[PDB]
Amino acid sequence: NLTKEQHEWLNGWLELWGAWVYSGRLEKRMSSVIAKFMESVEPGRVMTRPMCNDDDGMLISQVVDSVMYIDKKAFGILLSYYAHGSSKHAIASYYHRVSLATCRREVDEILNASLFMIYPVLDSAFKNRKRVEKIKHVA
Amino acid sequence: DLRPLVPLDGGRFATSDLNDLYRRVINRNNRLKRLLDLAAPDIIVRNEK
RNA sequence: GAGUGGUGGAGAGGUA
Repeated sequence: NLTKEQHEWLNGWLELWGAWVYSGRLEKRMSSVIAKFMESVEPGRVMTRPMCNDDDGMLISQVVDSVMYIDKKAFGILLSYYAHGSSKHAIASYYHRVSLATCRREVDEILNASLFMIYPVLDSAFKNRKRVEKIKHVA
Repeated sequence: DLRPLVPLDGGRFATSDLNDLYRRVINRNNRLKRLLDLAAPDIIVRNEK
């Protein structure tokens, strides 16, 4: 199949992308004042995941919008896996409840197929971009 | 959460008035409790009442 | 389970 360093590269990139698109919904955990100051004084297991500067996120959202218009179910499972944090066991049970092992099999192979379609267009979309240079002074 | 406690920008905590009022009545209720189980003189316990 | 604080309250001045 795909080599594993490309696999962890897409894992980190779509993890960062799902963490970016998860910070935009309205029905979300709003904290009080006291929990906010307890978190700023001594945190526990409340840590977050990195996001983008939203232009890289814009271009990768544009490429997944262009190629993933023909498949609704793969888009839905990559959203519910990358934004919420549900496991493939969990989304397999969630899709079987409304067998289950073949359901887990079909969701992982449609994830593999969607990743195989999104990878090389993502490499071309990465390499054909001009990096904006730092600020200079003319005398 | 209807007599809330958000601090100021420099870490100093600025409350509502109700927390102060409840602090006063709770502290004097504790002192009246101490004087009733201490069995204080009647002038002292009626002054705290 | 994935960023964040003024409203609170006072005083002073201003607009329609």
